[PDB]
Amino acid sequence: PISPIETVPVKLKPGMDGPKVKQWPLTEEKIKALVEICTEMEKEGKISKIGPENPYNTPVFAIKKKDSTKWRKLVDFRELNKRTQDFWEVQLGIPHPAGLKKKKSVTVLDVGDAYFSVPLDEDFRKYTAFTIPSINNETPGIRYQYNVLPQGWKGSPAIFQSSMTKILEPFKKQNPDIVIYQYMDDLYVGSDLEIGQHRTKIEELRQHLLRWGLTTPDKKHQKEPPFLWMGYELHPDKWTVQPIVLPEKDSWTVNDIQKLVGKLNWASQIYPGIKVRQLSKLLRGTKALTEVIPLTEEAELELAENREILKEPVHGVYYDPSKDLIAEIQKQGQGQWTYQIYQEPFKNLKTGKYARMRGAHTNDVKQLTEAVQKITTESIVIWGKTPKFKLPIQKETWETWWTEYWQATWIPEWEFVNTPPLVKLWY
Amino acid sequence: PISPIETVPVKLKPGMDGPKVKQWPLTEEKIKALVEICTEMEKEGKISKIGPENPYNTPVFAIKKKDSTKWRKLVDFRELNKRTQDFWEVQLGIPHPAGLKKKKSVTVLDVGDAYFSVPLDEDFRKYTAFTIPSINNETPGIRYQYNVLPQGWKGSPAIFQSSMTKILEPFKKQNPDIVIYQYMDDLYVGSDLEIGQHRTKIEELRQHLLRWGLTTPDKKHQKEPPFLWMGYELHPDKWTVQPIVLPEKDSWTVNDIQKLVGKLNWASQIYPGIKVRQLSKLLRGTKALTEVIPLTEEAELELAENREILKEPVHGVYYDPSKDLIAEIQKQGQGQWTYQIYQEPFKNLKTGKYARMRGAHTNDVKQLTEAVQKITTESIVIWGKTPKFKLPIQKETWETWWTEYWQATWIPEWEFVNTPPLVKLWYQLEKEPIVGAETFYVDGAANRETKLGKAGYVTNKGRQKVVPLTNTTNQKTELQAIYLALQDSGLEVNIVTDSQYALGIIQAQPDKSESELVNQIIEQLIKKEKVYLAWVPAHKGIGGNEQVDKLV
Ligand SMILES: Cc1cc(C)c(Nc2ccnc(Nc3ccc(C#N)cc3)n2)c(C)c1
Repeated sequence: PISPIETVPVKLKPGMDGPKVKQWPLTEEKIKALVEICTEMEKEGKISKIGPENPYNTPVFAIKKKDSTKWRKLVDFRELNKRTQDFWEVQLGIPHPAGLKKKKSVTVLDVGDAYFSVPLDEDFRKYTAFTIPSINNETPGIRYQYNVLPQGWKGSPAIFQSSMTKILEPFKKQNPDIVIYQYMDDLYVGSDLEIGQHRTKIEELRQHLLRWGLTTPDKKHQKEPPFLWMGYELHPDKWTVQPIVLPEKDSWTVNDIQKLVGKLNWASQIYPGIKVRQLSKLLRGTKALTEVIPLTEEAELELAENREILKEPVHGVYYDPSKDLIAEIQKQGQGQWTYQIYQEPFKNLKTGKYARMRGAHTNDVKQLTEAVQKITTESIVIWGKTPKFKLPIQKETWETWWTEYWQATWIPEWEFVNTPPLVKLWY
Repeated sequence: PISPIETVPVKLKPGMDGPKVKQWPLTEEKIKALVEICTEMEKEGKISKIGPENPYNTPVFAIKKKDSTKWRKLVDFRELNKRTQDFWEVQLGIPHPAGLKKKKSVTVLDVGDAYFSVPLDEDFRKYTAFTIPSINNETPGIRYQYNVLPQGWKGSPAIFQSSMTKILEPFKKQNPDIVIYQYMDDLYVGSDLEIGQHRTKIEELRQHLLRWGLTTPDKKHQKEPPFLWMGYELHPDKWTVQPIVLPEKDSWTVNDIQKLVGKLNWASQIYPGIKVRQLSKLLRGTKALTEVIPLTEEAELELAENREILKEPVHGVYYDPSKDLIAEIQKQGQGQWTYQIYQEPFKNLKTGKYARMRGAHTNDVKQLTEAVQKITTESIVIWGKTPKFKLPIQKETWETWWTEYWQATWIPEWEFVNTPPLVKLWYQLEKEPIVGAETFYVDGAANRETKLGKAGYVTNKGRQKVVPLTNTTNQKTELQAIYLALQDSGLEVNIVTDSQYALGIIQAQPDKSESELVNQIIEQLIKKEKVYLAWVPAHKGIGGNEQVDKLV
């Protein structure tokens, strides 16, 4: 390659030192993968081999990108990021278009290849360093560092902007209504025209890029369709609320009215305007449980009163961009999971549900992974920033497999919560 | 003695500068030894006479042995290392022999001397500066500087291990068979040639190294197989632990209890069945040291069994990547679980244990999983793949649970191994109230101050009861009220509690828990036919619970 530029100075946040994270042990296969990948990257001249004077270290993995035959290297730049791009979401912050979510449809295309040409400020390299492990740690790990904007590191995109908005402007011109948002390694393009036209404006764009150099290694399919008619296409205007409702019943038993009084009392932490007393007072007795019972004075007035305030969104809930996003996920069972993305308890910003097909082909884990990556994107598309998941899985387990079905270019922040009782029911 | 090896550039932490410590005493005889040492050192180029040009000195010294015939220079760079950059660590983790591939013959070459052969970054020599006083006082003494790698510098293990690795490279390629591994001052080589040829190659290895100023011997001091390493006993075809010693004492103190438990886990990697729950249950007191502890009954019985175990020598086999990796787990009893990993039905590859220390209320099926998981993590690190499991659980069981459980899991490949004990659910609560069954309106509060309380119930059928309790907590009564209903109820019961605590515990479906309360309860649940538990908001709500708390 030829030196297409003159680097840009990157200085960590003051009081901050580079990253020194541990490398997770890998599968024998995954190694061979990276090992191969890295040897090419090395010839190509992207990364270089380093010495003992480089103390730093950041995690790496091997994943299957869109299921193709060959492996893709996914570096876990989550720490170098906090340490850098946080102060690069400033100096070079990339602004988030508050209307991309309203568009009729959004396609996403991997532009990560772009960066592999802009040489990285030499005094910063040391920090990107990663190490490929060896089984049973018998052989000293191989060690490399980046000589170009590595993918995954949120400063790569932030430096490319200039170079990007240039490549795009003479398309954003003759297409002033589609909005293009760039989040790291992906490009979110949104339009309001029948999918047929969209899907074209896309390939229309996909090529603009390709003719101005950027390859969009996204040759998804042709016209030989084994059921895989899939292309990343989201529909944000349909991203609507799922008001969970109370059950309507002809015959109401003691037990039944019981749970109901429960869900409601738990509900009141999100909606304080809810009351039960009159319905509950229909429980004050010590009757059997299988026994059916009658309405009361305003009991029916309450099952309907609340049923209302509970079908209207709660006020006071705004998006503080000063805070982080917290997504909680609960397993509902039978391939069905629900989730809540918020910033303060009970003041939910958005809540959906996810679900995968029937048995014989999918496990929980794969699901969670999916639900996650799904939710994440939603979030990126609506707020321009990924949340932090409170995952209902055993830590270690997650750690072992999250990569097995992980198809995304980025990695969020997560942790593990052994707890949800009523929540499962309430949602 | 010194090589044409390229040097690793080093540096001193950000704002810092060279060490300016001093020390100037003078044992006339020592000063001779050091000046005797220094010469043979500068003459060999490992150091060099430097003169006032801001050198930053450091402490010099001399030491001697009993089987002595010489002396030893021992500088102290403590205040130097506290100024040098950080380097790429060397021992991320130690390789485990349970995952070492078999070999014909091995060999270790002493390479300690070596680090005085590898060059120090020119620009960083000026700091290794020390000064050895002469006799009295017209000269500060004779002044030197290091040219290779100081014996105690921070970045020396590093810069060495690196340099070595680069030098081995040609050899390592021109000989993929040969496995080379360097540890501290050792350089182990292992191949498949018959001793004769092996030593041909070895000597080549040697010659190779020699061209690079790193010398070695052919008949120095120590012994060969077995190779004592990291507390391991290594043989060209098998491997085992360091012979251990279970001390016998009249009075044991924490320190000895610890050091006793420590050795036991270490013997666990290959000795089958070693228990440890009891001996540690003791150490549960965290701050004594010379505080003697009474080895209780259990601990005692336990220790012995590990003796019966240990009395017998046990060795492990190596890993053949040509075959599968099988993993079998059996429950020992009180949260104790054991396992051995093999490819071959007789001799093992490795073994271990798993006891749910965490919390105080877990199920038998959950635990089986935490285990399967503990091992999966293990194999990945050691062999790079997941084993095939053989475990005492029947699908119906398992699948039932992962379906009922609120958390997500992922049990890989697994075959059922019918052999007692057996993991299985002893009971299941009903998902729908049982029609006909009497309905118990359970409750029970306690005085946080007086530790006095009560637990009663009031049924639909008009039946009541209130039992007084002394020395308890609300959670304790909130559990005794439920155990109460159970004792007085029939074979099919409906229970209502205003306690998410008691609720969830019971719900987890605990095989056990030593909390004798929960046990009596768990056992009642087992003796029942149909049970249905029901939660309800404590205060604002029903009148049955309150009706028992006005009582309380
Ligand atoms: C110390 C020691 C010596 C060597 C040569 C290795 N590396 C490897 C790499 C691949 N297979 C083996 N088998 C092996 C190692 C030592 C002995 C002995 N004695 C026998 C077999 N060792 C390690 C990890 C430790």
